[PDB]
Amino acid sequence: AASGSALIFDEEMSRYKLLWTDPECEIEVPERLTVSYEALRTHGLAQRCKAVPVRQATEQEILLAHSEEYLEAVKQTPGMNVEELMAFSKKYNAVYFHQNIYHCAKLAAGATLQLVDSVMKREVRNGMALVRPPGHHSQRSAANGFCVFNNVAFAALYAKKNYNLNRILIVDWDVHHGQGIQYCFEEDPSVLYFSWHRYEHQSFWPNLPESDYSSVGKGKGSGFNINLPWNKVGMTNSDYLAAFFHVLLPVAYEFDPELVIVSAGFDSAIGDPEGEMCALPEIFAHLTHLLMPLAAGKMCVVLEGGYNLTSLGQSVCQTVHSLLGDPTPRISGLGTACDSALESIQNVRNVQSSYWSSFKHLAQSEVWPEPLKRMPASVRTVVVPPPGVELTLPKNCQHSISESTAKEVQRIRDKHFHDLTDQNILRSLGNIISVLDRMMRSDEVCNGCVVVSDLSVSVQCALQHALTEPAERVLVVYVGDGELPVKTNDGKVFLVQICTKETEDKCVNRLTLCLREGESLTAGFMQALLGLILPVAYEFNPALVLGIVEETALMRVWGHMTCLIQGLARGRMLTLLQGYDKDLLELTVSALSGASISPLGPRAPKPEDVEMMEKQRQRLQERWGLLRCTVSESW
Ligand SMILES: O=C(NO)c1ccc(Cn2ccc3ccccc32)cc1
Ligand SMILES: [K+]
Ligand SMILES: [K+]
Ligand SMILES: [Zn+2]
Repeated sequence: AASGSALIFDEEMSRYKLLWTDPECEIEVPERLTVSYEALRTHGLAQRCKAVPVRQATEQEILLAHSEEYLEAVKQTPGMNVEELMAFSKKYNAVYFHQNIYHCAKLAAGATLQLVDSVMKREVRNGMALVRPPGHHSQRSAANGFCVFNNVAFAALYAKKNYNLNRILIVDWDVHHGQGIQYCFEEDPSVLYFSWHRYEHQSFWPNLPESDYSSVGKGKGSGFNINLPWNKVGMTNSDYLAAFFHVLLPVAYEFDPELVIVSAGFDSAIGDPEGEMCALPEIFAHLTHLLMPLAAGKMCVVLEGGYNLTSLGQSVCQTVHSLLGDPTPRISGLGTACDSALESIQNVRNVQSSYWSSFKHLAQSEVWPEPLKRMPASVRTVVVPPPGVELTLPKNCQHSISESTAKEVQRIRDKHFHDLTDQNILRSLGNIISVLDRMMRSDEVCNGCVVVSDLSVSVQCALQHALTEPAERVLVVYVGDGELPVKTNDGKVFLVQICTKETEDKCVNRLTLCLREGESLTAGFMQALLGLILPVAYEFNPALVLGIVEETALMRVWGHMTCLIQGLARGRMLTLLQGYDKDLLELTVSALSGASISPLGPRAPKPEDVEMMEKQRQRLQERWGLLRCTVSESW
């Protein structure tokens, strides 16, 4: 029953600043914070967020990750003049101190804990803290790289201590390596740390051997540390999405964290003077989106870096938009990760293969343009159960006709289905059309679910009506066996079929997954979802998703499926379920509407299934480059 998104912020954290000439520190300015709140205010997103107030972290809380000695040294800095502050700063690397910075660091820390309490008490579903100074570089007894105290380290330890959590995921998508966080949880298997970061074969700051893919943790923590070094600059949306689909999410869903914490630095975004990567802000709408099915949505985004004041606010707004569940922007031009990225992706996968049952088969050889507006839909979701059925609906849904819509069904009938008169089927067809009309052209409805009786006529009308809408491209996800009125010959339709009997597949616009039924089914299905289905879908960039389920269908995966596949097509998905099922219709509507998803926790899948999936990657990765997670073989 949790709802809303906290936005923790306070203008006091912008009242410390660099007080002497130092060109390497110039970039880290108070204006980073004011630009960010103001952007969220301009776009109406700050107003939609519960503004939880900042507090100071207590001394007892700071000692969870820091040392009496180093805390007492920093506690002395508010009494210092500028000479003394320069001297204290020079005992550390890439960090300046200010009379007010111990004050703000305590606030940046306290703000993060405020976010943790709000999320874990169900007062909000998720949140984001706009803090200065950053956290992820600082260590138990030192400040480093603009950080004083490790705000995200605090959050996990705090959430460990006061909520008795066993599994916490920390995703550090900042462009620098959060070495403070890795040090803190090195031997700890209850806090899984994933970081990607600019490395350039250790030439990039902080220049640490520990930053490479080979550091997997120590002792009982081996496997619970994951570094993905970028060894070239200019990494693109396709490189970030490849890292999620083929490293982070496979490990994240098997881990099944009880809470997700993001070190969200946006120096990894296009335009940043320190990161020099090429991902558009829109990418962060999806990095957020892809993780929200974890831990029932309990996500704590915590600002780290970001230095181009323009690129900064755009990426913050994309993250909060997604936190509030607004529709995700379509990403165009996705394709293969570059060669350096595939090398890094392939190296970390191989070294981690001893630890995760998603890479296990790898071990035994058998300046840029503006984002476009994302206002949420009038009504998010439209439901059309059988006539007579009426269950209760979330606050943002609605039941289903028109005269125009009725002339089409008659028009469609006489042309293509002359020998059909079932006034029930012909109702479904009217519903499909009218619900698609409200999705494809009105910004009013987002997605919908229609229960249907005859599948073949329902799908045909759904599909053909969408193509003339115009929908340049339609992705079709079908769970069932048998033929289906689909023409996957031109580039306008891609079909994903999940069936029980295998099928030699000729066409390359198709992905047929035959999963040997059993206890294996759920674990393997979701390897294929993150490993194959999402990467193809993302490259395809559909205008509309059409989900279909035949009546002889198991169910425990459809919510994750529905939640994730809404990253395509600005969330415009129509779902045709054949036959009434209270539970499935309830689950489909719940996921479509933005609700949180029940986690899965636990198995590992059958080799006949993982081999079936790698035959599919082999058969498709040359058409669909985003499927690649190795370097191409050169002639
Ligand atoms: O945004 C960040 N991290 O998340 C981050 C960005 C840039 C730096 C580099 N840098 C800053 C001052 C200085 C002095 C000497 C050597 C290097 C230095 C460090 C950290
Ligand atoms: K990072
Ligand atoms: K760890
Ligand atoms: Zn950074």
